[PDB]
Amino acid sequence: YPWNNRTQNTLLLKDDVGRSKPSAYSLPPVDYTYGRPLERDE
Amino acid sequence: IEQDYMYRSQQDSFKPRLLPKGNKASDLSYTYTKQKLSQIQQNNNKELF
Amino acid sequence: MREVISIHVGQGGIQVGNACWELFCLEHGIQPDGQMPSGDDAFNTFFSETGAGKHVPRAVFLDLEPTVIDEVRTGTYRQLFHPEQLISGKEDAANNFARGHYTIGKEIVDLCLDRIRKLADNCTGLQGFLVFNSVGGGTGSGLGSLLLERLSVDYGKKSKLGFTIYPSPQVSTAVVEPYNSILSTHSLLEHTDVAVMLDNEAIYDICRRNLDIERPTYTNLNRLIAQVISSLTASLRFDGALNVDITEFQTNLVPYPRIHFMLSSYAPIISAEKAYHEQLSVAEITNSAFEPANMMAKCDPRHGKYMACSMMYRGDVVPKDVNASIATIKTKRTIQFVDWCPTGFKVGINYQPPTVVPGGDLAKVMRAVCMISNSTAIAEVFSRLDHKFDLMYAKRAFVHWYVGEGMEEGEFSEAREDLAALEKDYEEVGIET
Amino acid sequence: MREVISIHVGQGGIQVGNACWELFCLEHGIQPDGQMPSDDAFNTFFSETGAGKHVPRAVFLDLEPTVIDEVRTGTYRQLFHPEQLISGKEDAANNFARGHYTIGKEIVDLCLDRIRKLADNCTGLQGFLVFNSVGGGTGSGLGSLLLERLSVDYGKKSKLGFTIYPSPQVSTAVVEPYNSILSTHSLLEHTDVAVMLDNEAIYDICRRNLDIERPTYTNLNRLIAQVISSLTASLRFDGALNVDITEFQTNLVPYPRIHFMLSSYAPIISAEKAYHEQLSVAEITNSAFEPANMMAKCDPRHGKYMACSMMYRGDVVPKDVNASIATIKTKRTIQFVDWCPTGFKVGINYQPPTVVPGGDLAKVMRAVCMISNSTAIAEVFSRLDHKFDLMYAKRAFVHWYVGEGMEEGEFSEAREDLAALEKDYEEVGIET
Amino acid sequence: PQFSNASQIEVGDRSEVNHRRFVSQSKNVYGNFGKFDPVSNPGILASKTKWHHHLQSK
Amino acid sequence: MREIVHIQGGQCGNQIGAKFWEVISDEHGIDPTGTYHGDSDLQLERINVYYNEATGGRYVPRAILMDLEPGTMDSVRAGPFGQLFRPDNFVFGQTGAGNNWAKGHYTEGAELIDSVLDVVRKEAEGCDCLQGFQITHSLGGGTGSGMGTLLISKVREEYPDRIMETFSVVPSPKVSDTVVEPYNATLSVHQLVENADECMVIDNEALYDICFRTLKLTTPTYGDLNHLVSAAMSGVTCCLRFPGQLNSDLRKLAVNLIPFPRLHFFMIGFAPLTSRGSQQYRALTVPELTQQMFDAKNMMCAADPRHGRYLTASALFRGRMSTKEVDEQMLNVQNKNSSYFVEWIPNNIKSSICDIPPKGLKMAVTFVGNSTAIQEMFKRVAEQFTAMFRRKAFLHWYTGEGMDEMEFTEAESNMNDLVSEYQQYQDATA
Amino acid sequence: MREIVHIQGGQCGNQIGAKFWEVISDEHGIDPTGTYHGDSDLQLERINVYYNEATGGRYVPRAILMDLEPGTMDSVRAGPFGQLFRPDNFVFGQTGAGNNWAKGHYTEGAELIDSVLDVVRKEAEGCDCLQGFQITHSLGGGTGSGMGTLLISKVREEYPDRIMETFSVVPSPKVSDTVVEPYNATLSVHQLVENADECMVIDNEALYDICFRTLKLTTPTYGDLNHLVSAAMSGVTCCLRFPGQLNSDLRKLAVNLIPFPRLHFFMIGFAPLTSRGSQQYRALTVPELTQQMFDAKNMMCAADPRHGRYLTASALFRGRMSTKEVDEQMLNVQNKNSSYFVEWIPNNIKSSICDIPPKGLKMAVTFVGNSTAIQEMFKRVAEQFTAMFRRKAFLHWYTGEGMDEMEFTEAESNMNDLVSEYQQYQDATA
Ligand SMILES: Nc1nc2c(ncn2[C@@H]2O[C@H](COP(=O)(O)OP(=O)(O)OP(=O)(O)O)[C@@H](O)[C@H]2O)c(=O)[nH]1
Ligand SMILES: Nc1nc2c(ncn2[C@@H]2O[C@H](COP(=O)(O)OP(=O)(O)OP(=O)(O)O)[C@@H](O)[C@H]2O)c(=O)[nH]1
Ligand SMILES: Nc1nc2c(ncn2[C@@H]2O[C@H](COP(=O)(O)OP(=O)(O)O)[C@@H](O)[C@H]2O)c(=O)[nH]1
Ligand SMILES: Nc1nc2c(ncn2[C@@H]2O[C@H](COP(=O)(O)OP(=O)(O)O)[C@@H](O)[C@H]2O)c(=O)[nH]1
Ligand SMILES: [Mg+2]
Ligand SMILES: [Mg+2]
Repeated sequence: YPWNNRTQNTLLLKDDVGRSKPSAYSLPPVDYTYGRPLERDE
Repeated sequence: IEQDYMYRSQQDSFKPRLLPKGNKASDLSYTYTKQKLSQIQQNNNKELF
Repeated sequence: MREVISIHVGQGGIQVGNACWELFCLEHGIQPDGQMPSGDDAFNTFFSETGAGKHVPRAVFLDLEPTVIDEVRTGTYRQLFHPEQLISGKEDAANNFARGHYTIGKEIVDLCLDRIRKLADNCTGLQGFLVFNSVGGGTGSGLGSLLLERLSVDYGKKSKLGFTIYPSPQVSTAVVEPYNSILSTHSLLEHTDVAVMLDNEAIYDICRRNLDIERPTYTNLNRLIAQVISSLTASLRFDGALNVDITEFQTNLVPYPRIHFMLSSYAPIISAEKAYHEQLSVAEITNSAFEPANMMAKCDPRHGKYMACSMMYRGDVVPKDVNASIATIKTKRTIQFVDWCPTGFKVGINYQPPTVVPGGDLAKVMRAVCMISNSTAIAEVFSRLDHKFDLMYAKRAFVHWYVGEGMEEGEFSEAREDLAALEKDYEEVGIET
Repeated sequence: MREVISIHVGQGGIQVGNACWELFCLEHGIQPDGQMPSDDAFNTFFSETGAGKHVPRAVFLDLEPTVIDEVRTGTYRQLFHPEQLISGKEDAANNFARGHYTIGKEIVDLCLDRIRKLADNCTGLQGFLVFNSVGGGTGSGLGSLLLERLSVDYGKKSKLGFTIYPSPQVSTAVVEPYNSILSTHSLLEHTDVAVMLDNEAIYDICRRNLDIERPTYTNLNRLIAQVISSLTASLRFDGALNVDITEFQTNLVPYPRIHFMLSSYAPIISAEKAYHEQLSVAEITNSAFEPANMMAKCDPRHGKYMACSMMYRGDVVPKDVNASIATIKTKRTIQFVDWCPTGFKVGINYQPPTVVPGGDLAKVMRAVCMISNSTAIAEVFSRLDHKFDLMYAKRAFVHWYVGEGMEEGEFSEAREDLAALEKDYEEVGIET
Repeated sequence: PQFSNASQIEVGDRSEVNHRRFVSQSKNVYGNFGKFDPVSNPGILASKTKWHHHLQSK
Repeated sequence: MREIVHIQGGQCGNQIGAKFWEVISDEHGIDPTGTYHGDSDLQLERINVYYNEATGGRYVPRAILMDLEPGTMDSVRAGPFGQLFRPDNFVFGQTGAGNNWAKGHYTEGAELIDSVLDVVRKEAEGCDCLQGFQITHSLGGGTGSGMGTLLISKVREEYPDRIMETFSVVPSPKVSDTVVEPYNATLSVHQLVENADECMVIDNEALYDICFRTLKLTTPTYGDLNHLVSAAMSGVTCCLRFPGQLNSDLRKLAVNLIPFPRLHFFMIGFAPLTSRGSQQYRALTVPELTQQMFDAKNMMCAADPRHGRYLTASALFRGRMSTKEVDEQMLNVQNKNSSYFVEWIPNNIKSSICDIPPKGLKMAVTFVGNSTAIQEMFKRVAEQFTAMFRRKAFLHWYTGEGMDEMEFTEAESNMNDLVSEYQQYQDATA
Repeated sequence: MREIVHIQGGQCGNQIGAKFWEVISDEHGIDPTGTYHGDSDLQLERINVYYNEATGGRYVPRAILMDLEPGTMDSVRAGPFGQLFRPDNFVFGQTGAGNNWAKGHYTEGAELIDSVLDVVRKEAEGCDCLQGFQITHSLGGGTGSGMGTLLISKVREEYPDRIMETFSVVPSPKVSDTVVEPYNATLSVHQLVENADECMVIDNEALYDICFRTLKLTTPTYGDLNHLVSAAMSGVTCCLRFPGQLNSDLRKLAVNLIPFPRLHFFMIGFAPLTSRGSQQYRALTVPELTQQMFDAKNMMCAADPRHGRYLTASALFRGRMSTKEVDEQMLNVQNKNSSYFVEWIPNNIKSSICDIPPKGLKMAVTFVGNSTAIQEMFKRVAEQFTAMFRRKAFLHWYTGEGMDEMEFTEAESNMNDLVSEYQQYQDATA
């Protein structure tokens, strides 16, 4: 799998071009609620 | 270049099978022993003529 | 019953409007074909019911070179628009202000204003107009100026909002942009209630730093602009604790009739990687909204005082946290306001969370801030464009092609003196009593 | 409500930071991904992501990306925020001029931006930690620049300098006296308190107590991390006698100039198989003041003591503490200066030290970490002064410093600064 | 005659299998944490840590 | 809508036109029979730019072929793609030119031009919305150098507002294939300088040098050279026929390129150009595209731009790449070669992007430049002119057909002028 | 990141590079076709230091081959690993230099160097952040000894800040292949002393002694010597490409090895060197490695390092080990050989470590020592030069190509000044 710019080993090996970055760590799947919720006063 | 890399990668992805069962006298004697131990009972079952 | 008419003229205007309408249709739920998916009545700001089923956007597309018009008509949005309002010319003005303002634009502004009148007749509670064009293009500048001067006498007191992209100091595509820019600013200095600063290198640095994109194209820039516009205009179509309409923009951002040029900012702008690790609280997000690198224009606010700042919070922001954050900004010393303005902050709140296009680069965030600031430091762009104009006009380069179109020699001189008047007005306002 | 930020600069700083942070995550139970599997003390060193993991309050600065991407590819990639691992371009290559006037200014501004948008998050700043090895170019230069900037950016906020000073005779560098003296001149008046952490003393400790003939830098960093954890456990754990970071520099610093202390830790016990013992409080505190047990190669018996503060962790009893102190002050081998009738500060913490699995230390129910200000510290300054004088006698290696934006006079200023420091140390210890 | 350079010093002894060649010491010491069940027996802990150190060395 | 007609005359111009039409047909996927067998729908959206529709679905070029001899016509007719042209557009005389500018432009040209003017005005009336004209000709011959400028003037008086470009092959002393270059060349350029809107100059010596060193061809041929120049000229109208991020048509190029009315001579170039072997080891990136296109090696003329300062430069990139990377590459190169650019015009580089790369290539750039370098060619040709004119050699032939030396004197005076006020801006400072 | 570009010239440098690229490709898992076939991920993060990316994923060296005889080029291309090089990087003359330093430095070298300057500037601009240049050559030749030194002079002129290092195969008198060696060696060293930031000398006599003694191989060859030098030259850049406890790049080595700006000549060695029929036993622990280090007869130079006092030393260990044995052994060497180390620079040894051992070894080391011993080689070279120069033998060709006795007399005066000022530091006391 680890040939040149297809798969993930590290950022140097990913070596992205064009539009964006390939995701690295795990990331939440699609539509996670990022950051704190708020407005609890009970 | 791309096809050669595909071939090399798909071949490198396959290796880790050892499963040692060298078997000449070990398996010959195993067959003999299992045959004896199994067919003793089948000898002591037969309906007499 | 609130509605606004949007005009996209020029290549930059059309390309920005494409992303703008993608964002609006996705935000309101309408499919590209226009049909309602399998009422709330919140689309009246930007769409009009056809009577049964689909909806029609309140936009007019105009340009003299039909490439982008053909692209739109062959794209996935063939069914959305009104096949008659997408007016396309025959030959492009070729970055010549006189060609667009005197030669070919004259027989197109007639049908353009006819379409505007037709839309306004259907409109009932019309709030105003949005105009989208680039200043570094001759046709864009000339036809924008002609259309605005026509509207100023056809309608009069109705508000106009100008989203014009001024050239950057170092990075630019043409060779004659400054001539067009100075002529267009001469034309629009006294015709629009507001103007926004949207130079390209600022958003380039923005996307290289925060989004950390390496070679983004115009699509990302237009998407960011669309995000800004949607954040600005969500208050007219969504319920909020602090409802704000367009009338409370020039009310609070125009201290004197001449001073009406602002610069914008938006936050947060974070990919999925870095927002997974960071707080996204109101205080920090508004602190980042004011830092020297997130403005939409290349200006140094530490080189001038502030006049008026208005920001809209969109999401679930709490007014108490807003007030605490504003107090912290006041106690901050690196930011200073003009003496005759004790309070200059206009905060707005909306409950509707930000929306993200699928396949985009932005991450879904439950708080957002759109900031519009008028400050004394904006004079630097006028100074640099004036200096560049003097550099070319020293030996009258490229003048004769404008002259041969019918153009007279003196408008360069009077635009120069008008820009001098504008800069001296800014300097006189910026002084302490 | 109490937060502290640590700054790591230099290769040695990064390596020691790796060890200290793995120690903290082990101690708090945060599995290296950050997510807690299956309180509120972690707020001292970590910040909640909101739902799930935690983020350390540290920034890593280094001009050579080798250590940085080693960290980013190691097993601890999951932990840190991707944009706080700030990597420069050119390592200073043991050149103070490069790290302080040449290429450090293009990174110090971004570092200060990171500092501000980290500190604004917190509210209860007692102070900051700084890790650096003075025997290097980039670490020393960037640390000095950062301290000089922060002294005016924040002012009264506390700073803790855990510098790595050169060893008395072993060395991996050859031009390290120059950067050491320059950084000492910079740091004399820019930090609140600093510690001595020379490598030779720790080498002696690990060969003597651990009975290991194969120690490397990993053991060094693990011992230093244990020292840091013992120092900082009082901020996040209940103890019979709590102590704050602000309770340190108002007690160990008699005069503003003298703020360089030296540490010790006990009992450092190997895990071979034995029962060892129960490690009585009296005997462990006796071992703590053993001159050869000191974490720095400074002989206390050659000088006088100004102050001593020790912290016990475990199930230590104050009566045992006081009896042990009575015995130590009864002992004649160590003496105090006349104008200090008492010089002891004591801290107690209920939390026993945490043992790192796969490490060298074994689990123990008592431990003590001691930090002392003593007069005999002047010897290392004197020997480094002779070190630098032998080199500057004929202006060796001076020319590349001169040609990289450095003027020539400042060596004399550093020399006279060390002269003033040694004279102050000599005169403070004189009998009234 | 053999053409060109045709070196044969062979500085590497070769034919050894050092499968633990590219293992970084920093990572392998700082993040192994293998086995070590929560047993309170000093002898058991000592045996396990001795075996762990032997593996780290080899 | 948005179309340009093509007229070719003389041997060299006819060959340029034939190879250009073959290249365009291959690019748009049209077989020699005139039927369409392309794949992309976008390949046919603006087929009307260069072609006209006929009964049955066939496409025909809007080209006109003219000369005084039928050898070129019936040579190109039997060649590949030779049946595209409508036969009624072939106009040819029978007297020949004799490489005599006066004889071509005065004795037979006046009587012959009626048919070609009629057919070109018919095409201009028939076309939807004409923008300009394009003419391919050589300055070293008689027939081309005469009737080219003749048709230029004749088109001009009734189209003063439409734009017009001439791909003119200039003669050079290293490669001289005739003995009467200076006379006819200066006579033609005398009227080109006052009537032409754009003129791109091409040098055979430069073509030979580029195909020898960069291309590393063993046996270069006229067909190969014609293909090179055809590709270079086809690259100009990339965004005019295909969509692009930053559209820039011919009039946009004109307005961005012309600072003064009489300065409309340009040098062009194409990239990437790789040899047979090195292309295997090569990669494709915008930095190396920019480096190759800004190499004075890649220029199509013997003039060396390192000996002068650029007035205006332009680059038509084609393929899918982001705008900024290109644009700050232009910024960096302008900063690095600031002394080689005119100082009182900031940001004198034009960038345009088209989204349809050439067939077989991922991306390609066409460079156009107007710089003080071309004064060397004018000085050289003027020196040859005055050397040949001092002894009045070859002059009696011209003078025997109603010619006289006075307009020769004004032609040389105008050339000396052009040189003087073209060097004037080189040392001009703000 | 912080890559270094390779430039080699002359037959000596060409053969040196032919084996350097072999060793580097073997270390990094690259075949003759530029195809990666490694196993670990650590082989690729820093591969950009020596290689550039091409389409399809191939890595190609950033090496520039320069010479005057095409024979070396087509000999080295036909060999293995010759396809890695880009043909555009080959630059060679057609007339040769004939071991004439004057002809190579004044007549033909200046004429030819323009193209190689263009290509080296192209590479230096292409690289993201230039770290330095590294050169390999010999002073026993003419073309190398001239054009190298000229190239160093000029590239230092353009890049006065970036570090640079050169390796010099200096001639030896006992085994000498030219009577012109003193002349061109003196001229080239005079040129190099004020230009090269680092210079590292190699002696074929010492190489022969090593391969005869410690390898116990009966028949050495130039390939074998090139392999030895390539191993040493690969060892120096270990931690620059691979992680370790204490990374120490070329700039670090330069800072720590040179006391005074005019003293930048180095002698080196490698360890361990075992016999070909080495029995399988034990392992190379630190004590024997550091003893074989400081065996003075292990050095790759004919100079006897115990004849003088070491100004400084440097060790690059390769493999996984602790630093305690490192520094204690270095102090032990210091204390046992305190006579060989000058006293006013106490603790004068660089220690650096890399975690990835050489292929087929568990532990290895490269030693680079700056010692007062090289003065004898300079003394003998100067003696031979003045003996040959007193009666002006072979001088007339050197005078026939534009220069005179002034250059020779100033060069020998500078050489004597260098030797004298190098010797006063030997007997200087603290
Ligand atoms: N933000 C943004 N600006 C653009 C985009 N495309 C073009 N521009 C700007 O538009 C300016 C020039 O105008 P054009 O886009 O070419 O179109 P125009 O203003 O109508 O003028 P013409 O080209 O003659 O049609 C350039 O300086 C660009 O900065 C885009 O996609 N996004
Ligand atoms: N305690 C400890 N000190 C170390 C370690 N590694 C290096 N050092 C110290 O670091 C000093 C040399 O500096 P470097 O390790 O190169 O890092 P630096 O201080 O930033 O210097 P640079 O090379 O410029 O990066 C040595 O004198 C050591 O004392 C380590 O692992 N543990
Ligand atoms: N590229 C190219 N150039 C040509 C060709 N035929 C002639 N030429 C050029 O035209 C020049 C001679 O021009 P000439 O034939 O007298 O022009 P004419 O009188 O208009 O036909 C020579 O210098 C050639 O370089 C051709 O097929 N291809
Ligand atoms: N170690 C080594 N020395 C070499 C090699 N080739 C040539 N030499 C030495 O270089 C000297 C001759 O140099 P020369 O070929 O004239 O250099 P040039 O003129 O630049 O090609 C001889 O004394 C050889 O000892 C080689 O491959 N390895
Ligand atoms: Mg346009
Ligand atoms: Mg370092």
